[PDB]
Amino acid sequence: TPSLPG
Amino acid sequence: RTPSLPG
Amino acid sequence: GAMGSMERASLIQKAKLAEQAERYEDMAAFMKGAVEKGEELSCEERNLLSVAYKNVVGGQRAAWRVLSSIEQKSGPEVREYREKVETELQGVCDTVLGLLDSHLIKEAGDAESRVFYLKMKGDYYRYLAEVATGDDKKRIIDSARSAYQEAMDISKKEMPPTNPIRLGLALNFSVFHYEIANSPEEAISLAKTTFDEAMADLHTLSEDSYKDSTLIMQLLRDNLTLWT
Amino acid sequence: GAMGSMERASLIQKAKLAEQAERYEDMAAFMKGAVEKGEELSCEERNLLSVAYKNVVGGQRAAWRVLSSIEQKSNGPEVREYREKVETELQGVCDTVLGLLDSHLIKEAGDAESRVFYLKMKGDYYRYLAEVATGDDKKRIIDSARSAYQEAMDISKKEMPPTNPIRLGLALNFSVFHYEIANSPEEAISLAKTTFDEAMADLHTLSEDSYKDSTLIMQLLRDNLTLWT
Ligand SMILES: *N1CCC[C@@H]1[C@H](c1ccccc1)c1cccc(OC)c1
Ligand SMILES: *N1CCC[C@@H]1[C@H](c1ccccc1)c1cccc(OC)c1
Ligand SMILES: [Cl-]
Ligand SMILES: [Cl-]
Ligand code: NA
Ligand code: NA
Ligand code: NA
Ligand code: NA
Ligand code: NA
Repeated sequence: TPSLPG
Repeated sequence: RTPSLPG
Repeated sequence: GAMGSMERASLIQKAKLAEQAERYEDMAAFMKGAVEKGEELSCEERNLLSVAYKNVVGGQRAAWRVLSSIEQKSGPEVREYREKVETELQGVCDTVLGLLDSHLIKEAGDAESRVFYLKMKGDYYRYLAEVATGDDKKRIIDSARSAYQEAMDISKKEMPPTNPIRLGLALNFSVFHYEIANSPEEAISLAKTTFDEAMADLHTLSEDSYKDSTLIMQLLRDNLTLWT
Repeated sequence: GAMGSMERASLIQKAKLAEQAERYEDMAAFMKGAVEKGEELSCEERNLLSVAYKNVVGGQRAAWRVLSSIEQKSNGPEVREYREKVETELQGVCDTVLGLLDSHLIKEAGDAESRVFYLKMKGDYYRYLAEVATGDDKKRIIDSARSAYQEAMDISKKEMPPTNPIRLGLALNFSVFHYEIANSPEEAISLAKTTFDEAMADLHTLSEDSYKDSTLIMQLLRDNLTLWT
């Protein structure tokens, strides 16, 4: 699952 | 610059 | 520290040059030196610190995942090299966590910055947990949860539910629950509650703020769809 | 050194893993350790060595160009200091490669393929030093690059066919040297043209796969010719 991109 | 061999 | 003899303002200037040159290890080293001067960071400086280390650790994580995939498909060489990258990644995470504990979190002068740093602490323990095993992994997971939970407590008291830092914290904490702590119920509950409480206030926001908040709400939604 | 206790074959295996992970500094360090075992490199291993250091120095060169441009536009000490830091690291990598070539890899003995490959590489790494050098020191570095390229050219013309990809890549880089470093664009253009034309005439001797290998480098020569003329 992806996390915050920045 | 002019490109050189890419490898 | 190798940066101890350089002026703080020079370190910040060189961090920005390193970013322009895509020299992220240099950028991180310059920002570490700036943090170690002992003064608080501005919002811009906080972001420089986060960008620098995210780029460094992100490259290490990607390499670790490549090697781990080769290792699982499979002499000792793949394991050895995976362990080498793993040790370097752990070193970078330990460095970041050390800056946060000594003493960014305790010196943060406002709620936004304290939440920013406690979220970062949760994130870097989370990156450690991705590669940890056994009892060490269990301790790391508890450390990540405690940092994220303290950030949550502050954000609920001090920030509006649409605030992008609060939303991004909830996003990353919910990822922690699902991917690390094997707690999908907690991940879903957190993402859902965050989504609904932000939605209630979208009508009060400016155009730019509405875009900021719905962007992160959509990241929460993407994860809810995967998890449901 | 840190690789002295590792088996040669394990170093090569780990270089290949480092390449898959895009960890080019590690890849270069593993290949350096393999070279230091004192055995000749195979064709595949020569290419691993070259790819590894090309990517390391390539990142440094790109960063140096960014910082040099900022420094030139600005003309405190910070920009110069940081450009100098990157420059020194770049020079250190070039010195490492040149040291491996001179201490371990360049030999009077040798098959033409390897001798040309390593002499071309020596020319290339002196050329990278020349990109950041100034004044009289630049002149000596330029002549070192020229001498290495010229020796590689002489061997390649005697011992290799005009379509050989190593020979073609050497001519491409030597012509870039003439154009970009040595202030000799007419020589650059003449070399690219004769090299292209002499390869064209011999393509009929090649298999489908060798034809693709040779024509891809010929296409690079033509791209530079059309840029320059
Ligand atoms: N993520 C956490 C702090 C840095 C980075 C944020 C961010 C970027 C993109 C989406 C979400 C957060 C950030 C990076 C670069 C610059 C800024 O402000 C200019 C913010
Ligand atoms: N360039 C000089 C030696 C390594 C590399 C070459 C190459 C790649 C792409 C275009 C031209 C040359 C190379 C790398 C990896 C494998 C091979 O097989 C010949 C060649
Ligand atoms: Cl290793
Ligand atoms: Cl510097
Ligand atoms: Na000072
Ligand atoms: Na093996
Ligand atoms: Na040994
Ligand atoms: Na021959
Ligand atoms: Na043209």
